[PDB]
Amino acid sequence: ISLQIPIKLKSVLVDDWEYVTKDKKICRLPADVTVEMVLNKYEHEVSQELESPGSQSQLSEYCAGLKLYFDKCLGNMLLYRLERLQYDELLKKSSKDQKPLVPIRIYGAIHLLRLISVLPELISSTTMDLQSCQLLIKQTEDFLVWLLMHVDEYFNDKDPNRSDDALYVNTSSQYEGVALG
Amino acid sequence: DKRRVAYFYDADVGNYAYGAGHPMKPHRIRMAHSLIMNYGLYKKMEIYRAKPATKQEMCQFHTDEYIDFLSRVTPDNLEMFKRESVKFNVGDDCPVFDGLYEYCSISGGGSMEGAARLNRGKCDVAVNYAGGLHHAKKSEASGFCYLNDIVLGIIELLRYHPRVLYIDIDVHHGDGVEEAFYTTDRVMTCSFHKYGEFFPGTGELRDIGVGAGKNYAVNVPLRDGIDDATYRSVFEPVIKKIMEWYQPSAVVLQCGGDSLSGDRLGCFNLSMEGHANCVNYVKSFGIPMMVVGGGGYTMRNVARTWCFETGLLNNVVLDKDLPYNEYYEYYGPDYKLSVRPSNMFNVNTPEYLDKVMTNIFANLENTKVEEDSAEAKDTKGGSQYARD
Amino acid sequence: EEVTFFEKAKRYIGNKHLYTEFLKILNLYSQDILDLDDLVEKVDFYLGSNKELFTWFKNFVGYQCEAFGPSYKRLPKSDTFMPCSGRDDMCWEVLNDEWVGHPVWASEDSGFIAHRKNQYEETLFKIEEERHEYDFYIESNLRTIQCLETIVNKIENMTENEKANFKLPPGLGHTSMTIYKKVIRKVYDKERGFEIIDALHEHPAVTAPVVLKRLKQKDEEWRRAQREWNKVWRELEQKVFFKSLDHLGLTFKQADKKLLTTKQLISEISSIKVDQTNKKIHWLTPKPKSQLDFDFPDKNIFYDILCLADTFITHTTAYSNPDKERLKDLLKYFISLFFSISFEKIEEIFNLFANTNIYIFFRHWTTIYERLLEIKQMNERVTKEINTRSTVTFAKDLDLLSSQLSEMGLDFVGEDAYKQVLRLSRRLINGDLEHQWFEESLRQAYNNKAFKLYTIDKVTQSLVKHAHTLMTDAKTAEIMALFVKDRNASTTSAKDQIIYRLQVRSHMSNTENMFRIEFDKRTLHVSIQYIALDDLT
Amino acid sequence: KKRPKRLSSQNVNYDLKRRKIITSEGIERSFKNENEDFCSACNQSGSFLCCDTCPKSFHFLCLDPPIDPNNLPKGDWHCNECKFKIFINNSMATLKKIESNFIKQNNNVKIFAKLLFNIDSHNPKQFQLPNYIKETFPAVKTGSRGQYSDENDKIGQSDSYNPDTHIDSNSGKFLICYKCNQTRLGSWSHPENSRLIMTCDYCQTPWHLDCVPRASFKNLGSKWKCPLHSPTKVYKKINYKVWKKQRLINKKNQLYYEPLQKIGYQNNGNIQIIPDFKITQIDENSIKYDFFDKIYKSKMV
Repeated sequence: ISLQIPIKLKSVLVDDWEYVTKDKKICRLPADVTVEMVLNKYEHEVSQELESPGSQSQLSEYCAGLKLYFDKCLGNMLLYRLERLQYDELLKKSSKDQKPLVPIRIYGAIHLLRLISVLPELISSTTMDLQSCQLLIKQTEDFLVWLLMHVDEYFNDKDPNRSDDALYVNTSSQYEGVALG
Repeated sequence: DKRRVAYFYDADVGNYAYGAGHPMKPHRIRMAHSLIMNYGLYKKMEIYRAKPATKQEMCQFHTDEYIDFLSRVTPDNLEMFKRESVKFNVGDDCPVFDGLYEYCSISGGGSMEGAARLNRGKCDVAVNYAGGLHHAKKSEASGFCYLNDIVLGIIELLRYHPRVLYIDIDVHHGDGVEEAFYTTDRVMTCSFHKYGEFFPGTGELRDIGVGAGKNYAVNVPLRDGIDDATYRSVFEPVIKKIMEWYQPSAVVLQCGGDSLSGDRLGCFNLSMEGHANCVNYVKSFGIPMMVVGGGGYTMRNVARTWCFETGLLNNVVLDKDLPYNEYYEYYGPDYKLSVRPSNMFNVNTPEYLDKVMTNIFANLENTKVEEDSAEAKDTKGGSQYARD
Repeated sequence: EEVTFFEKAKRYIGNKHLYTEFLKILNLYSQDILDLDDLVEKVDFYLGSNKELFTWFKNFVGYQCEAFGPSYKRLPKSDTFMPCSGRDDMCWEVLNDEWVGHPVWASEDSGFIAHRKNQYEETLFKIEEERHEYDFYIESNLRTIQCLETIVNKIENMTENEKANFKLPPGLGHTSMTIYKKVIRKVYDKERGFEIIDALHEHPAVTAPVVLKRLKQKDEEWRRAQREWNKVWRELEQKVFFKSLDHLGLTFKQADKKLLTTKQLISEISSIKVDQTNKKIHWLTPKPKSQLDFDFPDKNIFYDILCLADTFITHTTAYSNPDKERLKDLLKYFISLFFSISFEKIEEIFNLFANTNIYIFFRHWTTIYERLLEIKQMNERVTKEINTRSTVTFAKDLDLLSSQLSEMGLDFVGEDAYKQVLRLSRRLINGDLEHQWFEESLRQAYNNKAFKLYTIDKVTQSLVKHAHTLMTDAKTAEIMALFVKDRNASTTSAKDQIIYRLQVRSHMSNTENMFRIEFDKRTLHVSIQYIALDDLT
Repeated sequence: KKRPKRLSSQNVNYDLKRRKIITSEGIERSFKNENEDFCSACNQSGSFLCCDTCPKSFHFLCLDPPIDPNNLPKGDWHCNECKFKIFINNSMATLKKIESNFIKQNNNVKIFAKLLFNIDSHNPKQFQLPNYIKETFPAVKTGSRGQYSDENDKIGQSDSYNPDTHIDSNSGKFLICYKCNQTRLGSWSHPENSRLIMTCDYCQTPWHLDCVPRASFKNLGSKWKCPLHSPTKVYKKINYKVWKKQRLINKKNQLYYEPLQKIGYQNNGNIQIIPDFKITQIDENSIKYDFFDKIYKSKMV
């Protein structure tokens, strides 16, 4: 069981780690792009790019499975201790609104990239069929090259110290005191 | 020349000792006042006592949750106080002591009472030694200061004055005031401290503010054991340049014994004369001046130099003789008003200071219940028996 | 000069990796990534010294935003949303909610450390903590005594009908809330404190006199114990405060041997020589012949060092008698010959080529001269300072003065300070001065400033041992003999020092070092030149 | 002559302590009658909670339900796999084939349903980088608590004379500063003439404390980076380009070299000097050539 990730994408994960732990930057919750939009753009783009030999069925099946996996795996493998209270304030600000909060509508694709990175660990820790595993690997690589060709307009490198929208916000002093205290 | 100076003393400022084996101590104010009346300075100086502040009168800079926390500080139930302690940094590095609420209330009362007395025009120099806390943040207790009374004093001065300059001359400079006035153009913050493996670790040469507060916050780093002559060289030209260029209407003086020769976490090597002649030079301009005190790890030395600062502000020269007071056992073997400088190495080079001068000049050449608002209410305080 | 600019830059940079970093910065501006200000501040640290090259670059390029420092980065607008009803519009426009600082960001998740202090400063700090805590206890207690005597004075002239019902709010009618609660928590039990303050709040004038009596006897015994603490506390403070004032002098007992060696002296002189030669190579091909110059403004200092020497002749026991006589004789002769001192009241240009032993001995003597110059220059201030010490009579009445050193006569009052220091150095040479006593006297007498003479016996012993090698070594005896032959007090310069240099290069070997000591009779000026390995090349 | 024996008093002992005078002398007759302390969810420390039958500790934030201490639930607290081991699906209705009928129930998400099932049988934890991401970037190493630590981060003495800082043990020569061509060791007779110097943590370049704006040494925090190397963050206003370098990669097959063109290559930096992340071999001639082309084409603009 081996999975490959392109080196630009691995650079995205390692500078995510740098911004979280060293540079003290957490993800911007009201981002203009949510993971549902990413998966919908994926599905329509790869449906309109190729022909229709029957791949749409398991395409939408993988899309829905990844949607509910990202719903049920947001805070169980992902989400460093710094953003746990971010998730907590999302849940209480939704509980005061009498609305069940889903991570799909508000979270960014960088956490999906984190889930893709730890996918080999979850796959090797479960008993699964061989053909389903190779199909999941093929769909993962297809999503990775789709992220490759749309790499410019999706992960825009911006400094949040001088811009309003940079898909990242900075840690405050009380944030540090309640997070790492 | 001759100027009326208001001294603000509270009988309960020292009644709240923070803890045992403890650097920060508000206890020095009581021997400061004892030396005030023991020197016979009350005949040419008026004394009033400031009232304690309320909940809403501390709300102009700090958050409501900070005020609620500082209202409900009790060390007895600290077991369950864990979300709010760390959020504002309390109990991890800065422990909890009883009677804090009255301490910060009288601190803010003295600070904005001095600001209001400066704004009204009753006195030329306002002295509030009971509160000089400068390290407190908007939602963080750091630098062992919980309420940054200097920020509310500055904005109360801005309620009447157009421009007011804040200065700090001791080590562990107050980053809270610089953070609070980082974007405004009508407020300028000056800092005289040291950098490099130090506790605050903030204040750079490139740190001059952003936005409308660009080039409106100067910060010069220093080194260990800077002597009196080099401190005069780093004080006087930048002071005359900042009076010529910025032209403030009021000056906030944060005197303290942290910049003296003897200190616990400090690194400076100035005596009483070096700490006082700079104040004399900045007072010779004749501009209204606010004096606050919130530093000093030693106790005898900071009490002695603050007594000398009051004596200088009274336009008299204090003798070296020390009379009898209830605090006479504190001082050293000589038992005189003499803060002896240490023999620290003067690593601070003249060329480094000169390069700092060129960078500072190049940065500064571009400058060219609320019912009780506005204060104006203090007790008379005409009968003290601190003389011995 | 474009075709020779990169060669000059490569020659100036020297190191290869630094040239690759320069090449990378060159690309960073050349790839439309860096701006002109970044290149300007890069060449500010790169070619700042070369003014001609910097002006050439500025003219060729054509050079005529926010700073955004490492600290105080921008917060999100989510934290700005905060009701804050006690904030008006002027507070809105003078204060910012999107900029906050925190020292752990400056530490880069590594923490902070404090300045290291010696043990005397630490015990002074701890006794200051004891004094603060104990006096705070006493004075908060008698403030509570004042509060209790005030409300007892209020209830002194009223009847039992209003004495039974005297319910009062917290604070006891004063402007403080918890000073009385804190002092009764300190003096009574933790669990009993709640019940006694409840009884005091809900029922005064019945429990107030008894707690008044208990607190008053607590103040009485507290003041008595403070009074009996005061004598020993002041005695410890008198001996620990001047130790705490001294910082470099505490480690000077080892610093005066660590920094004052041979190899450190060759290291210093070679650093000065290489700095001057590199600066001239950068600037101008001729080099100056004057560096590390010592001025001699006084003549009695040599007499004081001679007094220390002839006091130290009769103290050492590991040397034979005529060896001591010979070393004293040539030590006197060195002063009698070097500075043209024909006669002394205490006895009862020229070029010199020297090896490393005589060089470090001369550097030792110039260091001693510098120490005596620094204590002499400010001697005339401390003399009149100690002449009119206005003693406070109130401390005399309670016996508060520092009389630790006045019994046997170490006080500097009523006598010259420099003569007393000379006598103390002579007695320390005699070895019966209980060294800490001399250290404390020198600290108190001139305010801890002259730390350089704390090891006077040690440096005198080292200089005596180095001067003993002047005659034992055959080469040193030879060069002293030809220095006797060369010195004639006649106009023979500019044609005789070449043969001198040739013969001292021939007689000594390659591993020995050469030092040019140029002495001027007028105004007493000296020049020491490092000329090692320049003639045998 | 300190005497702590007889003048030690009776009411008060040595301070920063207490004694029996506050308990025995308090007469007032006026009232007239398995767990761990490592917290294996983020490898850090803080406020801990523990389960009775589980030896793993968690913080109040490192849980699937985020809980505050001010409103913590009463009674016993149990983890997710505690609910999966001693509770339902393993005590009663034990996990025989519930994965397959779960797949049948949840509308055939079987390519992800096994991971959905394994979500419940797993404790919540912080994100940790996978092992195969560590090998491709050798510059970053795991810290003590699990933070990002690249090569920017580092692993009488206290004042006074320090000539050992001016002397390098590699050759014994003199550390000449870049700006002023001096080491300025000074002398023991004039300590004030001496200037503090420091070496670089990357290229060992000597530097004075007076040339660059810097007060004292850098002992705690990130490595002292002299302003001579490639900066990690650049800024150009046009909104802007930040260009956070590439933080280097391994020597293995991921590193690709392709020296083809020297003029107008559009490599946007990230080059090395010789005598995907596509990097090219770059010499001095190419660099000066593209510079001269660039500032000649940019003078008139």
